[PDB]
Amino acid sequence: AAAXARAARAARA
Repeated sequence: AAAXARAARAARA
C-alpha cells in the first residue's frame, strides 16, 4: 500500500 504500492509504480514507470 504505502511504500509497497508506491515503490511498485516507481520501478514500473
